[PDB]
Amino acid sequence: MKVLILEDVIEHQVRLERILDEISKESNIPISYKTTGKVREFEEYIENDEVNQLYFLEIDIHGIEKKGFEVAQLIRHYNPYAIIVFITSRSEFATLTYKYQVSALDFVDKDINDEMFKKRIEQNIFYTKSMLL
Amino acid sequence: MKVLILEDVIEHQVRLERILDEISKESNIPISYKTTGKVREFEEYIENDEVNQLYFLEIDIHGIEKKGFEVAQLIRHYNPYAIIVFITSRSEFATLTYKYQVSALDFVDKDINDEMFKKRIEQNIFYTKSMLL
Repeated sequence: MKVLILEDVIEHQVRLERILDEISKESNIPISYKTTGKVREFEEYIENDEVNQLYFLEIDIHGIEKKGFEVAQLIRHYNPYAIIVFITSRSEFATLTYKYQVSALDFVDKDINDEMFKKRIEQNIFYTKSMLL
Repeated sequence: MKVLILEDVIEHQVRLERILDEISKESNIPISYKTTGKVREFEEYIENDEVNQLYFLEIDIHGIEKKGFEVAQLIRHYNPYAIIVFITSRSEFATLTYKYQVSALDFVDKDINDEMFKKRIEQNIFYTKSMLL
């Protein structure tokens, strides 16, 4: 399965990509991820290719909070079958996902511990595989 | 466009159904709907026909709260494409929807005035509209 990540902060990118690898070995699931903090580069991966199934978006991006929400709408448009998952530290945005009419599978707080963080990343990947028939 | 409503309180049934008629005449959209307050009766429609694109679910039902979530999971299972929006008076459940791995489009609070409540339902109607191309 292919995964796209919107993250402009490296340390969270590596925390996630590291975990995506662990699940790929433990659970034995072929996972290939792409991460960028460049909104334009990320969008090229949406419009120009409808192949990805899972998306990890950070909301607050380059001084523009809710930019992830906007980019999420773009995913839902160019790929209505896309599984959108939010990874952010702005916990107060949890109830704001519905306004942008995205249908997020999950909303993960970055602040939670690594064990449970890896757990909820696992759950979103498992959900993805099952939904891949 | 066919809409499935799950609501155990009669007053809220009419309130929603009025709006569905008003949206239907005002913005000129043919909308046909079925309503019930019984889970098994509601499953009949689901576990039978999935022409239903839109599902308006209450969550607190007959003393059993979080029941709407259970029905929604069934809806999500039988129909991945299914649009699921919650209409509950329980605000605290707005963040819980993710746990049940439903991809709820919206989460509508009942306690708001009828003016904006209609605007809320509109949004979900016009979304399903655009999704039906």
